[PDB]
Amino acid sequence: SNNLDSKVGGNYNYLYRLFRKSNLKPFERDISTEIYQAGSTPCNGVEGFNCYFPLQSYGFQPTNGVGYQPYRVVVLSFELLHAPATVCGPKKSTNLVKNKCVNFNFNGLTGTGVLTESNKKFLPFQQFGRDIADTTDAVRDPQTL
Amino acid sequence: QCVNLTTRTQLPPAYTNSFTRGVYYPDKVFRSSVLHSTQDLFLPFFSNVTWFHAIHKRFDNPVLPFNDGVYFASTEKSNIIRGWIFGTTLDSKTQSLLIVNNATNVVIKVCEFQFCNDPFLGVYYHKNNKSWMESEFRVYSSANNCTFEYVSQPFLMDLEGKQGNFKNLREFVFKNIDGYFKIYSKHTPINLVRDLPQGFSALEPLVDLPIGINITRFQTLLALHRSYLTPGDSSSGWTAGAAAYYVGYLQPRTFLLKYNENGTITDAVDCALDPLSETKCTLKSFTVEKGIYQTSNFRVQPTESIVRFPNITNLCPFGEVFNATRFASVYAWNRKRISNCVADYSVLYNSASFSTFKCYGVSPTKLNDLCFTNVYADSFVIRGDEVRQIAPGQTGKIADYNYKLPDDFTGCVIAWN
Amino acid sequence: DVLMTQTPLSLPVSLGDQASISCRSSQSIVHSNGNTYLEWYLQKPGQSPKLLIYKVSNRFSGVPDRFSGSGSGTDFTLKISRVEAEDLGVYYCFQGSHVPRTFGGGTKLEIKRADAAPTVSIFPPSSEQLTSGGASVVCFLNNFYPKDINVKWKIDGSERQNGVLNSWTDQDSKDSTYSMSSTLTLTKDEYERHNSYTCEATHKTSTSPIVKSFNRNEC
Amino acid sequence: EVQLLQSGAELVRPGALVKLSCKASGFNIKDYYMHWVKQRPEQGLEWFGWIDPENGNTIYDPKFQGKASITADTSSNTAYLQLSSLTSEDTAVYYCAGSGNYEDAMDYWGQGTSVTVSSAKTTPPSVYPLAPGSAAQTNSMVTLGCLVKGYFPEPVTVTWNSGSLSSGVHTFPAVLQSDLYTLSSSVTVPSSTWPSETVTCNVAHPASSTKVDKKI
Ligand SMILES: *[C@@H]1O[C@H](CO)[C@@H](O)[C@H](O)[C@H]1NC(C)=O
Repeated sequence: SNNLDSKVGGNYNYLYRLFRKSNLKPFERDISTEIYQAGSTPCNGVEGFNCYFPLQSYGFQPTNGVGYQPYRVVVLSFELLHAPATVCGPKKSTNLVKNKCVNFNFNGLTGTGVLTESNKKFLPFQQFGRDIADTTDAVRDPQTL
Repeated sequence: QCVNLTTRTQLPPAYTNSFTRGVYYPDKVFRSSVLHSTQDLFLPFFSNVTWFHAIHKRFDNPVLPFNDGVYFASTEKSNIIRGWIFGTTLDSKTQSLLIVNNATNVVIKVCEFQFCNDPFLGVYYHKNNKSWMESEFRVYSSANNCTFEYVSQPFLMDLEGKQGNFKNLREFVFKNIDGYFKIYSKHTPINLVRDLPQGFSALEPLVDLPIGINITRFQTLLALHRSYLTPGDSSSGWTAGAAAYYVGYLQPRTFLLKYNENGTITDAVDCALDPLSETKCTLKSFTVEKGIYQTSNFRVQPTESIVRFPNITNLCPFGEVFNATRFASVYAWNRKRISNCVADYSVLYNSASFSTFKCYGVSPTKLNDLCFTNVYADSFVIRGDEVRQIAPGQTGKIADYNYKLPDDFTGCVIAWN
Repeated sequence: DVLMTQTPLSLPVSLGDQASISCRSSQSIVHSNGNTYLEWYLQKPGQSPKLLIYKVSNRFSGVPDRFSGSGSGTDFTLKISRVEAEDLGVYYCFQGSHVPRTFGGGTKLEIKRADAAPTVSIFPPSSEQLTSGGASVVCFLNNFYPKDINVKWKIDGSERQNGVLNSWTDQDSKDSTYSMSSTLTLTKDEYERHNSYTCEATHKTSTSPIVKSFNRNEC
Repeated sequence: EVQLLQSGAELVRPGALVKLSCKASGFNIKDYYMHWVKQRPEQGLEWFGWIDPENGNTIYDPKFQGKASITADTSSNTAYLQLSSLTSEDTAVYYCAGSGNYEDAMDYWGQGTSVTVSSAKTTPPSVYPLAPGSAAQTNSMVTLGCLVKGYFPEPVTVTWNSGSLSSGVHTFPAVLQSDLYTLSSSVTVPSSTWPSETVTCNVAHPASSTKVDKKI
């Protein structure tokens, strides 16, 4: 994104945490501005010797090299079959078939088995059912429950 | 808003025992005719839960720590319980989750709410059509920066007073996982005189709330009564009906969920409660036969961590280096090899005896816990205006012509007056 | 939305007599606890309405003890033990509680006195008004009781209802009488096109209305 | 002593808006409800709505629903009323009340405010003397009159001899007709006063600052 993010000698809108009092936890966003204390002398919430301001600015410039130019980063995190399907890829769905052995892809769950009307009563919120083995037992049709 | 109740009186946090409450479906997966073992945030059985009640001279709207999760249970006749307030500060300083049932529908919102001394909802002047619909909104004064909003199906709420025993039982579970909130609900009729009924219950999901806000405390909302006949000062002279609610705490415990033919849970076992429960958990069965079984292994945890490193004596003379009688010129900077000794950096970095100190690539604190391969010290004297030239990727009379630091320089720079 | 009707529109009462004002409501305002929701307001001349009774059974603080209400259901009545001269005004009924509040039609009060006939005086428009292009035939009716009174304009024997305005005074503080004047708006051409103008005062005390007339050429 | 103060009167054109203030004295605005009222000569009183400064919820008469919004200022201890899309029908006198203790047992009213919605512009009054008509009409006592017409807005005060003569003096309230006000006055004096002695009527129009003196 060097053509967009880089502005003259720097861009203050992008900042990073240089210092922290301990190791970060995954998916933890810390916006605290507390001054990092490197030494035994209390920082008193101001900069000084062994006292540095964790928040810092990048050195983005249009003339920076490949390693120093800004690269916009996007990370995708998701949970699979851990909850009702709120999203799905652009894959066309077909009609349902019963009393036949078919390869089924329901709500992202792929497998082979025979589909038949179930005598078991699931709760309204429950979607996926499991057998004693914990394998796939039954599932709700996402379109027509 | 901030007007305190006239008859409110503080009471000590009395505790009561819960038989098997705290059981809920960990997820939406279905299982039947099986005994499943799962570990999640649960309220231990036979635990202690706060004993609170609402009357005309003790009104209970305390603040309790949310921690990683809590459990709710209350016996009601007119359903005095109105809702709850969730947040780290319950003020505009941050975002707060609120659930309010204002006689039409359940409303869930995430905004920056203004804190109130005694937030609640009530109704006034019913007369000849029972109504009992939300009249005043004291929950918060204003809201801003809203990131979430949810609405449930419209319904009519019956707040009319009733005599006899408590005919209603409402239980809810509040928990936090990686910022994703899960809410569970359950409702049954009961015939109770005091405390809680003896039985078993299973709570079910009500809504999904992927919000992601830190919550460390919460409040319980209550519904008061008003009339044309005996009103009071705004809003200190208002009174509420008779109701009792209890609050628990959730802990990461493992339960054995016994599923019936229809998938409903009819029994639960808390391993930590009873050695019989531990036997069941080890056997993964709800029945224990007469005999002697091995459940787990007991161990004695360490009292504290003790570190006894060898003597760090025989240090090289860094103090002599920094206090040497003479230094080499900037162009004639000396390159001295330091090895076959120990370095005590605590006295150097943390003594605050030097005007300026900075490190490149590694923080000074981390360097104290690292073992290096080769260490070099370059001593030189330069003018004040030239001190700024001592850094990676610098130029000038000193950086370029006398002493240049590589862009990958992982060392530190020390200077003083 | 609730509707109220009040009767009578007005009633006379001497100093020391009893006054009765009743109100009706389209819906029941009583509830399970057995008490009533209503307020009584009185608007004196040149003054805003003021509360008299609340709940129909309790007198408002600072109100004279003579004011008290009673009733049940949707039919109530206001009782005034001994009416004084300060009671002049319009009585109103009010429904409170939590519902779109509704007002009454109003009930005026007055002090009875010996009947007196009006004094009819008619004046022609001024010369300056005619110079300005306008004209107004003014008729004065004063010192009459009861307030019920009417005036009919006749131009050369022909009645004219357009351009007629009437204003009734508040009850006098000394003779307790009422005064009224009738103004007939006419343009310069209309005024100068006719000569005979008449103002007849219709009052209950006299079967024959009191009539005063003048001629334009004589003024 | 609790008392409510409002502005004396306002004049606005159709389609515009008028803002009214009802000040609170002797009581805290926060803890007491608030009310508004409309008075017309023909329809008597007409209700507007109620507002709780602590809560801010408002209910309006189905007649005026969506036509007005009610607000209050806690710091200033003053209640505010706003009307939009005004028309001729909105001409009336408005009153404000509150101080309920969350109860009906106590309420108070201010002197009220008169609001006129018309496109006309202030016009000074035209005062003319009213002399006796034809000499055929005679009586032991003589009557005189003073004519005021083509004036607005109200109030306009008419008296005799600068108020020094209170005998037989009758003041007639003004009447609204075609966006115009008209009032008249009359004085009865014996035959030994007029025309032997001068009789004068004084008319004052504070809005236009008009003072006229006409001898009969
Ligand atoms: C209840 O809360 C909702 C939340 O948006 C609000 O819109 C509504 O007016 C409140 N009252 C009723 C009776 O629904």
